[PDB]
Amino acid sequence: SPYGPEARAELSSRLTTLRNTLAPATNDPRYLQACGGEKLNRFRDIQCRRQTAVRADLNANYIQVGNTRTIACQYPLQSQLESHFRMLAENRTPVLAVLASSSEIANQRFGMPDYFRQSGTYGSITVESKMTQQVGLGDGIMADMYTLTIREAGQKTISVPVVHVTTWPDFGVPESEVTKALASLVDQTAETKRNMYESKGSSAVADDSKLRPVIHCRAGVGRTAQLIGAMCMNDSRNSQLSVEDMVSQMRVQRNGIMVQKDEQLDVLIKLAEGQGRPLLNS
Ligand code: VO4
Repeated sequence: SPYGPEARAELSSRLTTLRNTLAPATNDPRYLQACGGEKLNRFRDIQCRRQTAVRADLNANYIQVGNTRTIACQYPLQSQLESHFRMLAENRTPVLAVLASSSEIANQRFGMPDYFRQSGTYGSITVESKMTQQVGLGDGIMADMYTLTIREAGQKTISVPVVHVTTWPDFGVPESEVTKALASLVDQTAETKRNMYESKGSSAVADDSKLRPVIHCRAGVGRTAQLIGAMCMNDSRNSQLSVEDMVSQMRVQRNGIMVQKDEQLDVLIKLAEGQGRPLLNS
């Protein structure tokens, strides 16, 4: 009943209305607009809510789901890499979770620069990538981890832990289990790094706009929203937050596409069912 087909149909009805109406119109004042013709959105229809935008030249949003604070973004365009690295450093990013598969990144047709597995120079910023551990998430899925060290003359040097999920599981219980293991790994990695900053007395600890996990896949709305939803269910502070709440919050704070596919919503429903967490608001 509470997780039966009637409730799931009602959830989908509410979310569909929200999506359709959050759809961007041309020059929509709700969404960040490209500057003077320079491409901003990787996908024309997948835009960036202006009032929560992190930087004026990235497709990237501050998201707070219940009490859980993150950044969700698209895979940066080649032209955006310097700005993307500056975002990562200024945020004191405690974990960067890349959910785009290795095969996608490799496909040059997709224009996804291999920016966290190779060292490089991007304008004024230099980046060193060192591969660290490899963590199995179940069902043959592997998380390759890295430390990204971001240097820029005059700026504090910042190292960012990276969790890269190299392939994605098949729908069903395997994907719900991998998602749970991924959220645990991303949360754990962020807590370890945030603790380091706290032990140093970093002022970043007092700034709720900083120390946010950064999550992206290709467009930052599918696997990215699924992971964010899974992470907010791991947060002890989010008791009674409904699936309707968390998806509505991701959509108002990034775009109407957050949780793009029925199968991604079904993962969230299954995780919520496992907790006795409500699907709908009463
Ligand atoms: O690269 V994603 O917004 O399709 O899961």
